[PDB]
Amino acid sequence: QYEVTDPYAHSLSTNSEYSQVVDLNDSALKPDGWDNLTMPHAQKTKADLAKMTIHESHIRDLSAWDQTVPAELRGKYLALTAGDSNMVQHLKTLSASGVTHVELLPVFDLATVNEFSDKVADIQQPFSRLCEVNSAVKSSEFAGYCDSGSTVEEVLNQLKQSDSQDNPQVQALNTLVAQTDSYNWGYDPFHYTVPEGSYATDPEGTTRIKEFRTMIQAIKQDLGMNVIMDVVYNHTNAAGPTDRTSVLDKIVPWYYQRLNETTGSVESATCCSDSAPEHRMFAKLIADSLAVWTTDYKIDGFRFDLMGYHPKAQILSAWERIKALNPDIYFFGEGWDSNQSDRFEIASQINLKGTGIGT
Amino acid sequence: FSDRLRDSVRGGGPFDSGDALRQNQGIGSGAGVLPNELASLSDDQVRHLADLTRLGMAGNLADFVMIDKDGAAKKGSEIDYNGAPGGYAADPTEVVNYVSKHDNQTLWDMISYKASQEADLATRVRMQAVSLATVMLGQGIAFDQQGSELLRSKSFTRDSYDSGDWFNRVDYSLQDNNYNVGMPRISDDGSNYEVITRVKEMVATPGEAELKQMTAFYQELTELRKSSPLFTLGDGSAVMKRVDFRNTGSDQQAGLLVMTVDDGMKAGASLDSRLDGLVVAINAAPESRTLNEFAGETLQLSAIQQTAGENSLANGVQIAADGTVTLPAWSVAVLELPQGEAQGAGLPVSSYYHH
Ligand SMILES: [Ca+2]
Ligand SMILES: [Ca+2]
Ligand SMILES: [Ca+2]
Ligand SMILES: [Ca+2]
Repeated sequence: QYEVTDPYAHSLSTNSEYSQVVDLNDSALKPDGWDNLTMPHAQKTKADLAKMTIHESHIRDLSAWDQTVPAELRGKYLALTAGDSNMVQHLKTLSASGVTHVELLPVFDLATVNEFSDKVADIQQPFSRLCEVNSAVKSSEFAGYCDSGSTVEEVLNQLKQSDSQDNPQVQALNTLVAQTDSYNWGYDPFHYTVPEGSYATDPEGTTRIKEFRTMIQAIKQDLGMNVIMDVVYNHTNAAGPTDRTSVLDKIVPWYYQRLNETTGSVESATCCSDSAPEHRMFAKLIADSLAVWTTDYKIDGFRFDLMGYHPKAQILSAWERIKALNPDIYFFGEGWDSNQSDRFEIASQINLKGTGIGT
Repeated sequence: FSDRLRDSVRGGGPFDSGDALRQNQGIGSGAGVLPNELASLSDDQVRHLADLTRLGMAGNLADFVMIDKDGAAKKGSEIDYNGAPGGYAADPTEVVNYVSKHDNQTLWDMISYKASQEADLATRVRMQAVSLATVMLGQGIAFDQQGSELLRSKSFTRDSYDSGDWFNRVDYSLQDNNYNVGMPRISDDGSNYEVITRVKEMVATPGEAELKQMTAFYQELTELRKSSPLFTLGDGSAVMKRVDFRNTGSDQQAGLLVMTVDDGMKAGASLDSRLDGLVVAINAAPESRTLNEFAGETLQLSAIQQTAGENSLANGVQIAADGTVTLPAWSVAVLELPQGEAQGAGLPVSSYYHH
């Protein structure tokens, strides 16, 4: 007996504790002239597609260090609006010289970053903050710095001076920082159909939806590049009846996850908690999820993480389904051998010859 | 009051007179492990006392299933106690465990009668504590006589009701435990004078140091009892769904009492927000023992016991990175399974039988 969030949630509270009732079609959640936003680069023909020149970016990687980006927008979706920044202007020139597409590393709801500001500390902030949030730092080889009025960034540059293979002090402190930072790639799905809240100015409520859309409009209109969303349907961040991040396995136990044939343990071939795109309702979840990112978020293409773990039939089914919302949608992924051929014809480089799905 | 654990830990039973007071050793007098010159207790006889003690530690329940002295799965009511069903209760709250009370010999006096000539003052102090741990760390209600924390003696008086201030003396200035202060009442203990003389001088009388050592041990045990809701489950059904024992069966090591308490997902709700499970280990043996049962389990000694240090009952307890526990002689350890970021699987019970 437990209260669980919706797997079909489209809006959430801070740290995805509660699902929110939302209407993605609301003008209030749209940047000005969202309804008339078009794809800057064509994707209709094979010749149109072949022109595709992808730049795989990450929200923090883009604006975390750029000083020309207003402080409050660093490591945010809204950073792409800082028209007069080194990063924005750089992308602007790359776009002008031929980079056609922007690929976004996990921007769906990741589990691996605390969305509560006060339970997190980044290198930009004083070392004291690190100790307040991180219990471990108070009892480590760096405990002495909690007293210093210097930032984590500062302390890190200091450690470089004597960093060597025999004294790897820079990485030792970083390991601890990394537990309470805002930095993760995000290949840890909590909710598939909601944007990540930590990349938003305020993660409580709908704010993230307007902000994300605002970033899409900036990328397509102001930077003139299409958008590819990196997707992770191969696994869930957790399963079981206790994990905070188990959503799917708390609602329909033993259904959504791929289990070992003997033990019923959730397999971890992908890392983490192997999902089951071979099961009908999870295949439906995936398709319905992609529909939302397709029409409500105006995404031009999708890159499937460890796509080999998906059945070729599912990828093709989802593709035909999504094509009815956007006929020029592109699907590609990592089609390596997953070792699931005993279970179904895998969506692999070999198996996808002539399907249209890229690898 | 439950006489089952009482008699198993203390040794013998009431009405014992003469050499039987020495011959009938207990788990805490070293029955089997460290026998005295008069002892003739068999291995099965000693194993049966372990069976009764375990049942008692799990709140002496009639329906609690355990692995007996022979390896059979038996309900608590199926374990004999002098012709009676050992286990009888529905909930541990219906049972009062004890190893000392106003009536009959004090715990110390019983150890003095029952301990091997080899057991020095230091081991006998720990013998008292070990005896008390079975009560203090068990699911049933903990009861004890005033003075047990000060190695209380009545200089072998059995029925001290009218033995006045002299025999019933409790020194709160901690100079002595009132041991060897005279021969007890002839009328009721005369028949035991020959046994008293044989044992009386076997070991030195406790002093300020020993009483302080025992008080420290007593305070340790009670602190532990209040350190987790897992020690005091209250409901019989909770006991059965969470409590189990290791070092059970025909092949069992004598004097080793190992109790496991689940807070894992299979038990139900997370009762302790800090723990996933508990281990109570009582090594009532003169040889140090080893625990490979918790193979690769990430355990830690109680903070209560770690704070105690050299004065801990766990002093010398080793927990190898590989989950192996080394338990020193006459020692008690509370090994705890820390909870991660969520209730994991802990120490699930065998679930060998129900009802
Ligand atoms: Ca999140
Ligand atoms: Ca992180
Ligand atoms: Ca398999
Ligand atoms: Ca717990």
